[PDB]
Amino acid sequence: LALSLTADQMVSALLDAEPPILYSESEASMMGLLTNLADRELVHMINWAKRVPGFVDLTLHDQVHLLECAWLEILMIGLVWRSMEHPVKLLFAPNLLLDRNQGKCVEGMVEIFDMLLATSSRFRMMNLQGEEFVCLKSIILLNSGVYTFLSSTLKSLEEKDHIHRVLDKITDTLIHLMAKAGLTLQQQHQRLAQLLLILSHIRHMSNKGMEHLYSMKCKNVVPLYDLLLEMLDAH
Amino acid sequence: LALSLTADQMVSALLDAEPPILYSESEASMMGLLTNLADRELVHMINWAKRVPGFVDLTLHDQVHLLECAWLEILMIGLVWRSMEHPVKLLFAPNLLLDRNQGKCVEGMVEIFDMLLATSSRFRMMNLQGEEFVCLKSIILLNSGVYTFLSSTLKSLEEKDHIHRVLDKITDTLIHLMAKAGLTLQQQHQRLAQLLLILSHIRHMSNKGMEHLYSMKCKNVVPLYDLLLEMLDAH
Amino acid sequence: HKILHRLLQ
Amino acid sequence: HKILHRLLQ
Ligand SMILES: O=c1c(-c2ccc(O)cc2)coc2cc(O)cc(O)c12
Ligand SMILES: O=c1c(-c2ccc(O)cc2)coc2cc(O)cc(O)c12
Repeated sequence: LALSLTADQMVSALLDAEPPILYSESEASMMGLLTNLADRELVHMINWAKRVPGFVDLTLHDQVHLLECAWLEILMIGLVWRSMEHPVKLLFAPNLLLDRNQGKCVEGMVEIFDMLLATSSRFRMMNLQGEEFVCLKSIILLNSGVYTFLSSTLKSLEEKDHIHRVLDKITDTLIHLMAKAGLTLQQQHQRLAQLLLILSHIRHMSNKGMEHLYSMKCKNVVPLYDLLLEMLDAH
Repeated sequence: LALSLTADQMVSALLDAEPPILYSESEASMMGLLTNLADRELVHMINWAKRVPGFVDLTLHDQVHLLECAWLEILMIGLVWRSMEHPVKLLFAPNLLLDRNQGKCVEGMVEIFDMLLATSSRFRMMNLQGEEFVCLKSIILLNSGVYTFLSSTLKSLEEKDHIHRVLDKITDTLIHLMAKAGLTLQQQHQRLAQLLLILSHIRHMSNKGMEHLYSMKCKNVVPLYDLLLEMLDAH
Repeated sequence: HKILHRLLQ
Repeated sequence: HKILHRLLQ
């Protein structure tokens, strides 16, 4: 039961469940590169989700729902995290470091690349730590689709309450980390807020990215990658 | 300078700047009712924004940007707030209390009505207070469009830093309120997080609502309300 | 944007 | 949804 984990047991576990590092393998060519990478990452995201404290306590239907609702936001936060140390660049994969102008290969892509670069620059100046990063990524998984759960079932309501309590623990964990980092109580509250407010920006970029992917899909410029198509369809 | 305000001076000021209560005056008819109300509310939202500590310190261009980015999310959070005391209903105006099924008058609207009802139910169970509500609404105004500010100008960068500091104050204000409410330090951190995570849901509903409004606009079922059309266009 | 600009000024 | 369902199981 995730509710028993201590702050350190929570973080250490999240850090150990991190997905493995993957390498990537015109407008269509660009879209192919990104969608191919996302499809492959999704397989590992599913394995990772299973290890997020509390995720497997949910019904299979609810696990599916959370992943359908947060997948792109999770790929994106991982991307801004990797891109931290590379000012002005987006590190999609160790062998795929793209500059802002690279986004011009695709109509409407520079816009989202700019938002991604902005968030990365933001995490950099804030000096986001990996312990914090993994907590944020888990929060996204749990928070995104919880309010879209059915409200017409006692079991669904209990599922929502369970997720909310696990989310509370992750909150204590984040506070704990900032505490030992030497932050005052005021700095802790402020930093926790800044981080959670960024999650709001990520949800926005994800929504914009999704609309972009669907529009390209419609232009038939998206390869038939079955899992990616499944996740896209869920939106 | 908003940075000088104390927690109580912050809240009292926000509470005094609340917009006045407005009354509302087939698929087209339904869309007309909501868009007409939103257009009228936007006029008062602009007046309200001017009174949000720190908003007027920004360049006119940045004020415009924040409002263009957060307007629908602000109308929506005000709507869930008003609907708190009315389980299963949405109180658009004192004379416009709509049930869930009313959303079936418009293709794709019940979906967003359900998300709105869910958030309202959420704020209810959490027993959200008006002092907290006004802080959240101000955070939305300041946070939504700040990361979309240009990054290609020293002045823009300073504008972003200023907004971030004002946002920090609002964070201290929220903590302060929960403190005197008798909440432990742990309950304070947890509640602050729950509230900020809800803002993420609101951004999602707003994005969905915007796509819905544009699609209807395209079906030529949206009256020519100039200000609403201006704000919609900005997206 | 003209109405918004006007009202803000 | 079938692939997601399979991988999760
Ligand atoms: O950023 C992405 C990604 C992506 C790929 C791997 C990652 O780790 C993160 C995002 C995938 O498909 C897209 C598809 C789009 O149409 C636009 C985008 O910005 C993206
Ligand atoms: O909810 C709204 C509102 C609205 C109106 C007044 C409020 O206070 C809040 C939201 C306006 O236009 C829409 C237009 C839409 O297409 C769908 C919607 O859900 C809405």
